[PDB]
Amino acid sequence: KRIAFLFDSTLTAFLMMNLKSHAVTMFEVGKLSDESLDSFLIELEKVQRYFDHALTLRNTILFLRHNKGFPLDLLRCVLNKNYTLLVSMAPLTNEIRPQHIGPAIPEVSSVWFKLYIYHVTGQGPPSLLLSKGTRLRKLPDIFQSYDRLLITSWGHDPGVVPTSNVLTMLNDALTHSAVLIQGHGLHGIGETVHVPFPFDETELQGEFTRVNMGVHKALQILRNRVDLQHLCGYVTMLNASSQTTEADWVPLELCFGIPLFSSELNRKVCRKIAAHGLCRKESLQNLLHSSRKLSLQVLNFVHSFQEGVPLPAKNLIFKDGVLSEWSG
Amino acid sequence: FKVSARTLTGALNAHNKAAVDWGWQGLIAYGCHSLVVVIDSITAQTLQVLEKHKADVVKVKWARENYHHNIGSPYCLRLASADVNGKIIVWDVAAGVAQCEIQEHAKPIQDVQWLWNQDASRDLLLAIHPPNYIVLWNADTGTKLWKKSYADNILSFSFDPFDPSHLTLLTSEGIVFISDFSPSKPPSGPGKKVYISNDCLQLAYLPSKRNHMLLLYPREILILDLEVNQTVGVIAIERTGVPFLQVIPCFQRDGLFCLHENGCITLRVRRSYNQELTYDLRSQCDAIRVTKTVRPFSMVCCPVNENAAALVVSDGRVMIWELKSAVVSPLYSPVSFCGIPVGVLQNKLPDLSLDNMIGQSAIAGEEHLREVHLKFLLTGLLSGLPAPQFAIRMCPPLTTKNIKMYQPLLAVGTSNGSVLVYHLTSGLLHKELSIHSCEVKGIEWTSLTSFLSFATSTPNNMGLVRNELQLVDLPTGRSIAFRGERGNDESAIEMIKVSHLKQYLAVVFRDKPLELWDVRTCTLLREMSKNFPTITALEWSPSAREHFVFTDIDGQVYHLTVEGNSVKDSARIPPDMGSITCIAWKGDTLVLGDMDGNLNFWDLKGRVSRGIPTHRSWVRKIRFAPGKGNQKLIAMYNDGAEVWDTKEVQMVSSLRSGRNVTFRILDVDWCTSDKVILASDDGCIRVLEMSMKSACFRMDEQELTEPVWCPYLLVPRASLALKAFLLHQPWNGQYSLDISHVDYPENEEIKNLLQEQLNSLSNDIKKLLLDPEFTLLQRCLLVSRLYGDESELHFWTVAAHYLHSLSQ
Repeated sequence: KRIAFLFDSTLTAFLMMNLKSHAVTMFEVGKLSDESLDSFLIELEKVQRYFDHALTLRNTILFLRHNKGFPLDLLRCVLNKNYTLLVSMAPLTNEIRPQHIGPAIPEVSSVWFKLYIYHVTGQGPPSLLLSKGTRLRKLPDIFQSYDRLLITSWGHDPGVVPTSNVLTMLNDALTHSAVLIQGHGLHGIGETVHVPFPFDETELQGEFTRVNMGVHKALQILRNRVDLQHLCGYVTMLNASSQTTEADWVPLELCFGIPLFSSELNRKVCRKIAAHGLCRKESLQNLLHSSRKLSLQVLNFVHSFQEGVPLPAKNLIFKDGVLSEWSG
Repeated sequence: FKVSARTLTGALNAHNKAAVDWGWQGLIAYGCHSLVVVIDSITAQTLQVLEKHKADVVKVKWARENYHHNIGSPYCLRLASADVNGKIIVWDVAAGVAQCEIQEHAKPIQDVQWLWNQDASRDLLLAIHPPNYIVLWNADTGTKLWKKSYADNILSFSFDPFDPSHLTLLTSEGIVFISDFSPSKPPSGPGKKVYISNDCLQLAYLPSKRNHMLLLYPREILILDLEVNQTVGVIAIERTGVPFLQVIPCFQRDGLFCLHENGCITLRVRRSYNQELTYDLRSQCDAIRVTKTVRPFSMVCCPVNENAAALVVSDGRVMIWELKSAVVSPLYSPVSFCGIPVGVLQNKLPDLSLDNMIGQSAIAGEEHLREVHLKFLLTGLLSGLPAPQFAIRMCPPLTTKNIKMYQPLLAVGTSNGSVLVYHLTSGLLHKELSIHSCEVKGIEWTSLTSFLSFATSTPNNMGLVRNELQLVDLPTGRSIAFRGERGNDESAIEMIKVSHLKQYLAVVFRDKPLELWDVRTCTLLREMSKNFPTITALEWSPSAREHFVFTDIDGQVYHLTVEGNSVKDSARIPPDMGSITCIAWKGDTLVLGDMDGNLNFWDLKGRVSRGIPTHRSWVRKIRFAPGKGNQKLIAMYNDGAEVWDTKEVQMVSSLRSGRNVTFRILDVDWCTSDKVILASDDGCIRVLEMSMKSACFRMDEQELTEPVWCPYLLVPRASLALKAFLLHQPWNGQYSLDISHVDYPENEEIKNLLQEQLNSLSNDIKKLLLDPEFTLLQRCLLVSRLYGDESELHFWTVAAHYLHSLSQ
């Protein structure tokens, strides 16, 4: 049968700016079958972020349709009748959340997963989670030395704002939803490098460099607790001291699926799928066991700091590698 | 859970444009509509509010401290304020009581300023009385010294920082110079007058250069030289720029703080490294949004360190900015730290004060070094109550079944669509949530952590109004619809009631039958038929069978009972005098309010009525006092509020607007069994006593979340002892900052006060104090800086500099 490529309105919005006229079927109907995909191939072939996104889909569609004579479906958000494999992309926007190569429960693709990674690793940027309606009267001392900060709203996408007047927007954005505060750089825009998984045997050795980041201690710990061997995606690392040692790099985010924003990272991920064998019949049975193993741990951890996704009720701060409750 | 009487401030008025001052004591005071608010900058929390003026406050000025401090003259807080009616009040901000009253004529006071020469007397005050009168006053006994009259219209005046006998005046014609100022005799003649060649904004002296002053213009800044009466420096903005609004000079270093019309603050420093004086911009902040209703009034700066600035805007928001240094004309680091040069291996605090950030003055073009860059950072933000027409409600009363988790929360509704949650114990705003898109009409609580609120939209040409109902849980902030999706074509909602046990709920429309809901289940129970009397007042019975009563447009009283889905009728009452608009029930007594201003005290024990006319205009709402056996009600009228007693009919206390109180009452409530909450029309909420008699709030008995470092709040015997302890740090070998190591036989309370005052110091100050290489002179300078005194601040710097110069 067919593979369903789950996505959101972000891809349609980016592809909207014959193809534009036919984009309403993608936007409204959202049920592009193979008999429509073969037609849309010519529209996707005739065609900077607009160019980057358009190029990524053509490579992705032309890779999930060969033998490894097997068609594909392009639904967007009785599923055991026409589909047997569920493949999503990363990142999944916080606005919208058989086998599934991606997040298992909605809490995985949420803010709650960022704190879980820091708790099980102990290395990460400073964080501050504030409940809805919380009023800030003084700027925290831990965020006073940074020049750029990352602001994440519950349900929205992260953004980068200056620290000169961050108090004005903090007291305004907290009135509508919870706001997560993280540091980005001590002198400006930080450095971000994405490391895809599953890791190869020729990459798990050597010395820590900018092109070989598989020897970091943070990723070593996450390998025995997350089971990153039967899933695809990338790992985000942040360097706030950029104007190399292993103490200047900390994990920032982990996303499951096939990336679609970049071109270099989209071609290494697809190569690993057809090389390690993440599509063979006797290679997803272990994913079923790991599907309910990660779900219970994340759900229990969320319920621990609590006495679609549940809204936060307490204030949590992450400093010195310890997660606790913010006194104020 | 004790609740203390306090008041909450909100927005500002147009008459409070120039009512703000930052004194040497470290506190910031600004004028409310008719109140004076004192706040801190380190912790950004309100400390004391003064309420005695009967008019708008126009001027607030802190006292000057340039004298030796001892037992006879201890450290105390003194404040002076002026009003529109022409009254000057000298304040002692430690208990809320005044010490001196000065009034002359019935015209607003235009300018108030203290005298910096306190060698002989420290209780001299000079004020301008319109139109051409200047009077020197005494702050101790309120006795006039002398009066001088001129033939012009005096706008503002300034004193010479170097010569106490020189004084200048700004008039509508020109500038008048006085060279014979003395507290013993009035000026001899009119003095020397010059004409500028009307639209001047400010006139002040320059404390960095002798015989120099500046004239403020919207597009230009002029520096004037006195002995030649010529302009020697011009500071002008570009062609496309924001006009100037205010300027504040500095004393430690040659610099000026400028405020623009868009809310931007810029710092300019005199050029000294590579013919007229040139000031180069160094730092700039971020502008704020400008609206026809929101605009900045004025700004103040710290007179001790000159490293912090505060901005006041019309909506009640206070912004505190800080200046930071990091490593056009270049600037270099100072050579001497805390009065003496230091090496390259000692701890340094460049951010302690402005003089520790940049070097001294120099002449450009001369043969002679670490670069210093300054930036502005926002670290403080204070907010007040929104626009008038509030909507307040109180938390369920404290019973014995919920003592463990009881919290005295207060919910206030505003026209923006937001709900404010207060604590009423510490006085801090707990939470602020955006709920509705229109004005909030009513707020009712369903539990200790949840409440309900409803709002209506703008009616159309037919009358149908969209109705909104949202249920909010405070810890999570979630808001969900109660009725659901009922569309935008329905009648409006007048009132909603929640029963005593938080079990059932009723919704009243203009022309729609009554509906009964369930709080826990959130499902409909029973809807009244069309043949149903119109609803004008409804009240439950605080006694799952629960009773509620209501009246109709005719006057008949209907009693109904509810039990699950079945609803039955209890009895009927013969009509009785006009139309009822409010019903209150408690115990066995029922009280009815009428349009004419009559209160019928029905009692369901003997079938007897007691109609006592109030001789007032109209009754709005009545509510009883929480607590078993507490038979007291508060009645709200169109002119004030009154407290009654249902056991013996006798008025206890009254508050009428125009005769007893100056403001109006928009809402009333019951805080506790002995206190009430009143909502004012100017944007203020006050918690008063049984008689609503204004009290004197004292800072001694006040709980604070964060300690505040202020030696002036301590007893006179404690501040000097703490200063002596801090000066001689090396006690008995080791270094420590706790009282319990040194012999000091005094009571425990003052010891604890000293300990908590010491524990509130900054980490860097404590680290500097715990330094074996921190010499005695640096310790004395740090103590002088911390205590805010000027005499030792001026003495010790010069003494240390000359001692170090002559020692080598």
